[PDB]
Amino acid sequence: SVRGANPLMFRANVLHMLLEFVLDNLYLNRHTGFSQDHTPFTEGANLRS
Amino acid sequence: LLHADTPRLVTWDAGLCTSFKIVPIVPAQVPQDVLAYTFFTSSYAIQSP
Amino acid sequence: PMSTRIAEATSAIVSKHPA
Amino acid sequence: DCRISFGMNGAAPMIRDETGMMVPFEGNWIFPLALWQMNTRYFNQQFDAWIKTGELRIRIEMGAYPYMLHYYDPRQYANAWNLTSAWLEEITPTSIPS
Amino acid sequence: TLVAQISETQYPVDRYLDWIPSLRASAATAATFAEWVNTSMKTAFDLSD
Repeated sequence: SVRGANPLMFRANVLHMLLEFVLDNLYLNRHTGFSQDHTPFTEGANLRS
Repeated sequence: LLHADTPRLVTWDAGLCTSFKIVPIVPAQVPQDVLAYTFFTSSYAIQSP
Repeated sequence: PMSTRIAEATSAIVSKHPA
Repeated sequence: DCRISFGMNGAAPMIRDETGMMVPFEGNWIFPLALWQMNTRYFNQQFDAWIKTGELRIRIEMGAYPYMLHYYDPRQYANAWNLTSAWLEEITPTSIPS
Repeated sequence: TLVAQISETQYPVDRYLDWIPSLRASAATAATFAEWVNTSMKTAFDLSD
């Protein structure tokens, strides 16, 4: 069945999915500049672009 | 053994770090009789987070 | 450039007339 | 913050005081101008008829503003709503006109 | 003398006009304003270098 799955491998497949979810979050955030606000919604705030 | 493949350790993300998005499912009834459409911020094309 | 960054950060929040 | 609630079934619409109360569209008010600049389209669509006819007066605080002077013959009828509404429409979040 | 008026700077000269509204000037905004002061004085005193 395309719409079916065996309940006896739920734990194994869920924790393999957790492994891939960790391995796709292996990066470093990079500094990408800022710009001083000109509209008065947030006074003096520097927003990342 | 003589020369092995090097791994790619340093990888850089320039976007924003997240993993949980927010998705709408059913559209809100923006034309309705009991409340005029001038209440909603969708009528003025004010974008919302 | 800074002019496009400022113009983008202020063109994010606009609002138009209702129909 | 100033959040406008409409009044269902003939009740007057109300806007929230800084203290926490909610008042109808009457009396003397005090705004900062950044308040009006935040959502000017919604604010003037709620406030046009109340400024034009009702006994609503608004004091908008600037400090500084450039001005413009128009003259009228005092022996002839003259209404300033076209100019005042033109200013209140041409105001925008990034700038003000004269 | 001109940058100490619009920005937050320790340097005291009279803090003179304050009733006119302004904003907390960033390094980029102060750099723009200082460039305008620069090219204004160069244009006034007939300089090109």
